[PDB]
Amino acid sequence: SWARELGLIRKPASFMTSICDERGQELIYAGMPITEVFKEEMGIGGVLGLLWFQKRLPKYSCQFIEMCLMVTADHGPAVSGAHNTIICARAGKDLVSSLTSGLLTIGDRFGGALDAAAKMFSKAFDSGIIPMEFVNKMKKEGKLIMGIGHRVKSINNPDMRVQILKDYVRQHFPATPLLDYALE
Amino acid sequence: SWARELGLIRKPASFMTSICDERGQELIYAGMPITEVFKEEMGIGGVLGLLWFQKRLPKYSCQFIEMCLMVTADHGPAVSGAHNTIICARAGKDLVSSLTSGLLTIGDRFGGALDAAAKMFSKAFDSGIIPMEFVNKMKKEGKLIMGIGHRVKSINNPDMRVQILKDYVRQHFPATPLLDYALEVEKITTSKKPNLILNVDGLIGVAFVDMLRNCGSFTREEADEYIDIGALNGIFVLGRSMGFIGHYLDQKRLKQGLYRHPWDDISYVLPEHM
Amino acid sequence: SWARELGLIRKPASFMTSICDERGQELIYAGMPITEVFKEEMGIGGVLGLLWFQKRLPKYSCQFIEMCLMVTADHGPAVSGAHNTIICARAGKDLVSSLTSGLLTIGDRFGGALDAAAKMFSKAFDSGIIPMEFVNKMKKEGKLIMGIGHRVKSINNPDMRVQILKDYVRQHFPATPLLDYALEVEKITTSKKPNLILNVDGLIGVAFVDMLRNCGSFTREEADEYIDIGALNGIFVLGRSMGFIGHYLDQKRLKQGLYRHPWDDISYVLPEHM
Amino acid sequence: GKSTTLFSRHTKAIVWGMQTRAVQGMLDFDYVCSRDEPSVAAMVYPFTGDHKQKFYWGHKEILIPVFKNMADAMRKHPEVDVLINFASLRSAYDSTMETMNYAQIRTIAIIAEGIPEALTRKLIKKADQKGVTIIGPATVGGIKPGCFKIGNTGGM
Ligand SMILES: CC(C)(COP(=O)(O)OP(=O)(O)OC[C@H]1O[C@@H](n2cnc3c(N)ncnc32)[C@H](O)[C@@H]1OP(=O)(O)O)[C@@H](O)C(=O)NCCC(=O)NCCS
Repeated sequence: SWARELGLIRKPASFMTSICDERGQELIYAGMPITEVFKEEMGIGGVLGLLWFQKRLPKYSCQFIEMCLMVTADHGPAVSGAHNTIICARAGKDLVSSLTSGLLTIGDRFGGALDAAAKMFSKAFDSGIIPMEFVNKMKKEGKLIMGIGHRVKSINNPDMRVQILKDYVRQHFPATPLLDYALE
Repeated sequence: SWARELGLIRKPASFMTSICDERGQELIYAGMPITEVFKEEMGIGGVLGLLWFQKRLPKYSCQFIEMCLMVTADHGPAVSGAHNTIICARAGKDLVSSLTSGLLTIGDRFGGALDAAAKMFSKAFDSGIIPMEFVNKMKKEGKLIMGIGHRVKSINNPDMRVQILKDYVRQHFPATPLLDYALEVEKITTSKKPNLILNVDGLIGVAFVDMLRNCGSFTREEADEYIDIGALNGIFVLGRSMGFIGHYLDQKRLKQGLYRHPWDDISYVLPEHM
Repeated sequence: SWARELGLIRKPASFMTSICDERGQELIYAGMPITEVFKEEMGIGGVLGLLWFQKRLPKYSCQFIEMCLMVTADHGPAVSGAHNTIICARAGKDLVSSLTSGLLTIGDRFGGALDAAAKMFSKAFDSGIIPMEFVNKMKKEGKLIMGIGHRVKSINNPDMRVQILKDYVRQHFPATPLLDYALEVEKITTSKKPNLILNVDGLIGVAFVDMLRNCGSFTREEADEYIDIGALNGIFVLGRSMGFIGHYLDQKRLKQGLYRHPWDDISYVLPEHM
Repeated sequence: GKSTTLFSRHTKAIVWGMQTRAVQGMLDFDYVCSRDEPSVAAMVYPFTGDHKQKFYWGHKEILIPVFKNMADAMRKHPEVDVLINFASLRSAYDSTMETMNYAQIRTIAIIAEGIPEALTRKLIKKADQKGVTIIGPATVGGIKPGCFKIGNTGGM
């Protein structure tokens, strides 16, 4: 510490961290101090834009991120991770072990339609095929289209949280081609 | 690296590690090289003695540790951690997430009678009260004696894995006072009910305290620190990890789909309009 | 319960569990009761054969499984999972959270050479190419041969835990073709560099594929399904759990405080003003 | 030539589709008809891998293999002589056309409602060429009491 305080020794550093400078007089996020975080009036969607993407997102995108965190909240205790959290909480553990034992089921079958239903539609939209050929392409291989289908809410009976999101993306949100492809 | 290779700079180190020197020409365990581990013919109980206690345990204590890892293996899929491992394996995860999601239930209610059923009997035996006063002391406070009782296997019907352990500790194992104390508590409690026998989760606890404080190698402040830091939770977790990995491989081999837990087992009791 | 006790209602069951019948008078493993487990004198390798493969393995294969669990134990505190277990133990958590936080790093880069170094050598040996073409096939694609290479122990300086395993598989172990293939790849690669020897993480992989498909009990579609479902990740995880619990007990016994990781090892590279 | 005994007490079926309710009704019918063996040998669902489905034989529980391809279902089961096609209206033609080039299938049951008439005319002409008996489209099935029951005919 004395030889590096007066700067006569050089050490290569690990852990390159392009996120959250904790040193100094203020907590800096991506490049923005915490007083600017609360002064520019960005919510949890704004700080997800800062911590996850290192970018100051526009005010509709932060509100859409908050809306997605509000609909991807609880979906009842029957589902797989909520079940594991309850089995863990009834074994008397603690909050972190219960949350963690339920979080370690978000994989491919439970909770992995978010990423797969975007990779699939992006690999279909950027390959340059019309939707009527994409459905039949996914009809000759097995492998159902991820992100399509509900067991109850169908049509003339919409899902009403797909609808709040969908009328958010139609109104506050310019130039949305992959959602138009998914709606086709 | 050059200033420390020729040794002209000094750095304080973290991570003090009195276990497993990986540097050098051989993997050294506690103080013993790996060729001496396989040459002295110590099994998995020997390397648990080396890694966990940093001591060369005698040949009956290593075999007792292996026997405890063999009985604290799987206990069916109904129990809480095996259930979590199966729910995780049917969600298609991987071995580490499934094993881990089942391992994170070994707490106080599931899998914590090993350590509690040894702390309780040790705090009763070292306070210096006879068993007939210990049962009535735990009768005036609530709080049932941890490590006593089975649902089915009672008396004239023994548990047959409590029995293999118990006849191991009676034969190959000198000077076992806390197990004798626990068997006197067993004699007192089997007069109350037929099915108040020693558990396997209580007999491994008291026989492991006898293993620590009754053989060589431990004085009595090493033997109580290993019983207070949590080296008895490790026996259950390392034993039950074999059963949980077996449950994961079983649900991957039967090729079962995602579990959904039907709504007529749930009984939603939500408020009116919050 | 009353309508199913007298048997007039039918319910489809989940959780099909071809492992560990806990009901009845004795704990049955795969098909074998626990008294037969301790009477036939099978160790922890025998009960891994029963719980993981549902098969009574021969007495050399159980001892090889125990030997693999003894060498895939701790490998020092520098490695990634042992580091996570120590950072967790110094934050004062508990045994399960510490072991679990270290176990959730056994993936592809740390601890995943067991399964990859067996899938690669099995896909090379069953495709039917000689080793001198397999090395050059893996030389034109990038992607180094998993399970080949040590930093220090090279040749005229063997690894001495690869050697104990290797002289176990040479002596007690009939018909071992994939290990012979891996040793021919070793003969080819040690001509390139001095330090391109079989790892322990590659020799356990290829000797475990020889253990599955070369003894009895497995045909070739059970033996490949156990190599594809992930029963080789389980060997590393169950072996390394002994070392991680030993690291937790070690950091609890040395009584170390919370770790903070000094700022001159980090080099913040943040954007200008986002 | 078309057969005259379509169904018997040794008739084995392959069901196209994820139709566990119909398969369970067929097994319940077989149990109440004092039959030895189930009617359904396999199921064919192309949108998932090869696994086993759990069904009931009276009180006992059995497993019926769910295959992905139809050729895998015909290779493992050469005693199957009837296929029940629970495909939709837009995919029953391809499933029946792929069915009719297997010589072990002697009769096919098509359940779908609304197959367009040129497609079912082609199905009729290839059935008459091959000599298989199509139980016609837009049907509930057929029931031979004591031996065999097609899918959901009869009801509960
Ligand atoms: C079996 C029966 C219900 C048809 O099934 P269905 O309602 O079409 O449902 P299926 O699962 O068979 O097919 C649903 C369609 O949606 C598609 N689909 C299903 N899940 C999907 C997903 N996740 N993503 C995208 N597409 C999907 C499928 O591709 C299928 O069409 P396909 O022909 O292109 O495969 C019909 O034959 C019937 O009514 N059965 C009884 C027969 C009867 O009574 N009729 C005769 C007189 S009533």
